Amino acid sequence: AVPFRRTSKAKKRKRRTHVKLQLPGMNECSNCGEYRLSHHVCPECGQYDGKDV
Amino acid sequence: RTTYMAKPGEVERKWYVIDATGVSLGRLSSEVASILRGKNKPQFTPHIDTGDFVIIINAGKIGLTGKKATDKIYYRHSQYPGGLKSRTAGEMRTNNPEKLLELSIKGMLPKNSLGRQLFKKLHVYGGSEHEHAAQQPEVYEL
Amino acid sequence: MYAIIETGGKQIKVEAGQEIYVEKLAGEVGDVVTFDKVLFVGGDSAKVGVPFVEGATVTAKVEKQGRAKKLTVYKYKPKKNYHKKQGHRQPYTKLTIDAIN
Amino acid sequence: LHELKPSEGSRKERNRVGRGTGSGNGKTSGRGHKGQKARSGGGVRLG
Amino acid sequence: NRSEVRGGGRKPWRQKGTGRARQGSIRSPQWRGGGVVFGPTPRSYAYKLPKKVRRLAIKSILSSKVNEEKLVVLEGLTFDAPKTKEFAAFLKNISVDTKALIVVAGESENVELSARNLQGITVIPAESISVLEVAKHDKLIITKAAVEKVEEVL
Amino acid sequence: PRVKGGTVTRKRRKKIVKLAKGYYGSKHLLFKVANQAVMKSYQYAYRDRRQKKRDFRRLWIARINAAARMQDLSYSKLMHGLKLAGIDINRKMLADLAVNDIASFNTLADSAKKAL
Amino acid sequence: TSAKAVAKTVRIAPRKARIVIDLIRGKQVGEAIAILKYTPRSASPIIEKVLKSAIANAEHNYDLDINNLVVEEAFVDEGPTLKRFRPRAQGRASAINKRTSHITVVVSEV
RNA sequence: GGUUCGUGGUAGGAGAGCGUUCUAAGGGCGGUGAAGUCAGACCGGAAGGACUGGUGGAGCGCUUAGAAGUGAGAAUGCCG
RNA sequence: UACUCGGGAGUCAGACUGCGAGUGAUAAGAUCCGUAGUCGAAAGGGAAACAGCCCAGACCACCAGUUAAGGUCCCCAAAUAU
RNA sequence: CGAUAGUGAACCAGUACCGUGAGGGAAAGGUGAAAAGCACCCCGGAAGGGGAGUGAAACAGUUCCUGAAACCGUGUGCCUACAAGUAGUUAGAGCCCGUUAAUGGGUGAUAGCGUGCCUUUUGUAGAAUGAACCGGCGAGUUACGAUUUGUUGCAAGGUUAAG
Ligand SMILES: [K+]
Ligand SMILES: [K+]
Ligand SMILES: [Mg+2]
Ligand SMILES: [Mg+2]
Ligand SMILES: [Mg+2]
Ligand SMILES: [Mg+2]
Ligand SMILES: [Mg+2]
Ligand SMILES: [Mg+2]
Ligand SMILES: [Mg+2]
Ligand SMILES: [Mg+2]
Ligand SMILES: [Mg+2]
Ligand SMILES: [Mg+2]
Ligand SMILES: [Mg+2]
Ligand SMILES: [Mg+2]
Ligand SMILES: [Mg+2]
Ligand SMILES: [Mg+2]
Ligand SMILES: [Mg+2]
Ligand SMILES: [Mg+2]
Ligand SMILES: [Mg+2]
Ligand SMILES: [Mg+2]
Ligand SMILES: [Mg+2]
Ligand SMILES: [Mg+2]
Ligand SMILES: [Mg+2]
Ligand SMILES: [Mg+2]
Ligand SMILES: [Mg+2]
Ligand SMILES: [Mg+2]
Ligand SMILES: [Mg+2]
Ligand SMILES: [Mg+2]
Ligand SMILES: [Mg+2]
Ligand SMILES: [Mg+2]
Ligand SMILES: [Zn+2]
Repeated sequence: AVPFRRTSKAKKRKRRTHVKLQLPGMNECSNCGEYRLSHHVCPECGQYDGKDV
Repeated sequence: RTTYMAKPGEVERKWYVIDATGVSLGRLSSEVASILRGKNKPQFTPHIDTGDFVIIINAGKIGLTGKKATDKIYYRHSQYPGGLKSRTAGEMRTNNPEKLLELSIKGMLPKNSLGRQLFKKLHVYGGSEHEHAAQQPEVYEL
Repeated sequence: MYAIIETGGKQIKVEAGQEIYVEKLAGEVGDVVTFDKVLFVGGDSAKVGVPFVEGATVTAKVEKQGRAKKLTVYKYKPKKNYHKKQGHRQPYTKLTIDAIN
Repeated sequence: LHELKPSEGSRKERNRVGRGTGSGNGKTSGRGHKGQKARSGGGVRLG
Repeated sequence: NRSEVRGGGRKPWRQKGTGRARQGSIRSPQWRGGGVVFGPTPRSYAYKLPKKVRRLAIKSILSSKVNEEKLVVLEGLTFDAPKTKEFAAFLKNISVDTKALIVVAGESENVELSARNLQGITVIPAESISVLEVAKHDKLIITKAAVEKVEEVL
Repeated sequence: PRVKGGTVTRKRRKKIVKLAKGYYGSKHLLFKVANQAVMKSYQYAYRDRRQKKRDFRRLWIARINAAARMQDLSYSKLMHGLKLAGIDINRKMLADLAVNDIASFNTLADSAKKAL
Repeated sequence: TSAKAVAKTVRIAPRKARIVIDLIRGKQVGEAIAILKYTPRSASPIIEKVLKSAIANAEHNYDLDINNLVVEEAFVDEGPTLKRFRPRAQGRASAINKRTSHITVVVSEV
């Protein structure tokens, strides 16, 4: 319930291989050639599926 | 100063065939281990595999003096409680002699990364026939 | 052609033009050294010593007297507070072999 | 005064105890281990 | 020391049950703003060897100056008024040009003043002649009366 | 006068730490570990300068024997025959010949085989 | 040729920033700006302003094409800690480390 | 400078030294770059000492003596 | 080498092994004496590993040699020895 | 003594802070010769930056001379996903560099050997103790007296204390 030993730099880093976060699943609006999230409304043009909002 | 150390690929490495008929397990294995470690060659270098590749046939006719066919017992353990499984040397000679000579020679090779790599150079057959004719191997006599 | 010659309480294999290091020899730079304790000769021949070849010698030229790289010796006995430290540079003589006679 | 060289054996470097094991006067500093004599003020009367 | 440093008294924590090392004062030596353990205390270092040894020392350092040819003995030494120009000029009219100690007993009314601005130069009234004050200098400039007085003393 | 413990402490400890070069993690950085790694390496090197000579003699012997079995002698009978013949060439040279001048190795083995 | 920007003493903790930076490093600035816009983390506006500043001063000082710029190297150095306490049970307190960052972005054409 | 015998070592005895701060004297380097610090594959039988280069940007070594707040890896040490 | 005089200490928890005796149960890695040895304060080779057993005493270096205990089919150096 | 030193206090310190109270009791120094303390431009809401400029210098920019180590990271030359190993050492390939040039440097597949330091113990890798790490500070000293050794001076004499 208490550490018997201090985690070394290497073992710390070997845990931290997976804490990362991923590039977001985005792409360019067909209307504005400007990056946006798939299946989401573009915040720049305010448009979705060829239809303003 | 200056004494020869081999290099991997520096040495020719041959393919040998042995008829294991009638020879005692241990004596045959002792000759094979030295072949694989490369002590028949003066190019020997302890940290490099200079040794040869080896084939053994008629392993089901390997000799076992005494009552070893019934009383020499090989053991395995599964790392589970009561996971101990025993099998006799004679039974192994009958059914799975390849594993028998593998077990004998493994304990006679060194217990390292190298020795594990050397075990791979062994090809055992209880019969008179092998797959490795493409390598066109030579007979070795003990 | 090559030879085997005893030097410094030990034996070395030796050819002409070879640059050799051995224990300290009384001899200045440029001077010449005659090794008369030749044990073996090879090359287009073989004459075996019993122990030394009669009348065969080797000639060599002193190129440098030196002291080798600084070795540090250090001994310690744990929990007894014995430490001991020492330097060493083993003096050597550098030779160039001229010929084998 | 830049050449002063007093008599030999008139002067002698103070022993300094407890500044290493190579001095031979180190850890315990000539007192040994664990008694009344290894202590500060340790010892007894003269008689 | 730990008795003179301001504070202490409180034991900062219980002898037992804190997990901290046992302590008795915030001013103990191992502590940051704490006492010094032995350190310096005011002392006189002054010791004096026997009188005979000291007399011998003076006789010896003087004879060393003699053997080294660094005495300069002169009939007299006077100045009409204090004038470091004139004193310095004397110090070339005798090729002194180093650190020097003048010794005087005569009239010598203005010589101390005419020397005291010069750094390598010292002057004394012939009773004060010390081993140290001599050895501290290179050359020794002793007047006739001063040497006579040093003689009758020694 | 007072003596601040300046500059000598860290000079010494840097020297130790730089001798701790190449080691895992805190051994090449931190003095309390580096010092004892350095000492242990020194001790290992002391005794390896003795174990090394043994190891090379062991290898020399092995190669000689591997080379003499080809000529149908053992190392043992080879050494015996060579002492009888009286030549005091050493294991190092015998290995060098066995691995590079096998003809001359075999010449000496023949001389031994005669003296037997 | 290169142009950089630095946001010194920003209150974001360095780990929380680096976890985001590791995406940005080695990419074209339009891409990276979009990564930061659409990556929902406390650090992304910070890193976005630093990146945009690097682009701006590339343009305005060093006379460079924005449309060939990459992220040459980005990183997060540690800065001063502000030291704090939450009050904890049974009379005692436990430290808190309000950490800070020096976020640095460097920008160059190919 | 030679011959002979030796040269494991705890407590501990004996000796010779390295190094730090200061002083005195002598003699010196140092804005054409001091101490300090960083890096190095140099030196000495050891403690340790030089050299080169970078950073720094004003003081510091050497020699012989002397005096000491004299050398830390541990004290559930003290402060940061 | 011994002794004498003087300066300076540290030590007064000892351990196993072999031999001789006790207590013990002709038990104990027990305990207590005597004797000799090793450890302590001793690295090294061998007993798988191993303070205390067997051999044997490290100033330093050397990619030289002969030997001890113990060993020579393989792990593992050397006899698949007579 | 030279900012963990030296007064507790080199700075608005017996202050802040603690305590009902008596009472305890800190931490904290350095721009530059001179503010000449960054006009103006750009990102930005600001902070903070990048230029420009001042200055010998801003990797001297309002904890601002120097700026060690722990610590955190960026990048990269060599190795690493059939392997356990007080983490090194010795042998050693291959790869990569080129030095206070000397039988050089860095890495290290693989092979051999190898149970930290200290303390206390008959005996400790020790499943006994202590230390998270790094840095600083931190333990035989001074006065007076006894005794002995060495040195110096005088010598059946030697030496003065206070003054
Ligand atoms: K210190
Ligand atoms: K410098
Ligand atoms: Mg002394
Ligand atoms: Mg002593
Ligand atoms: Mg001692
Ligand atoms: Mg100690
Ligand atoms: Mg003790
Ligand atoms: Mg005791
Ligand atoms: Mg005692
Ligand atoms: Mg008090
Ligand atoms: Mg040997
Ligand atoms: Mg409460
Ligand atoms: Mg000794
Ligand atoms: Mg001290
Ligand atoms: Mg007992
Ligand atoms: Mg007994
Ligand atoms: Mg003891
Ligand atoms: Mg032993
Ligand atoms: Mg062993
Ligand atoms: Mg022990
Ligand atoms: Mg000895
Ligand atoms: Mg032999
Ligand atoms: Mg063998
Ligand atoms: Mg300071
Ligand atoms: Mg203070
Ligand atoms: Mg600063
Ligand atoms: Mg692999
Ligand atoms: Mg454990
Ligand atoms: Mg602990
Ligand atoms: Mg510490
Ligand atoms: Zn869009």
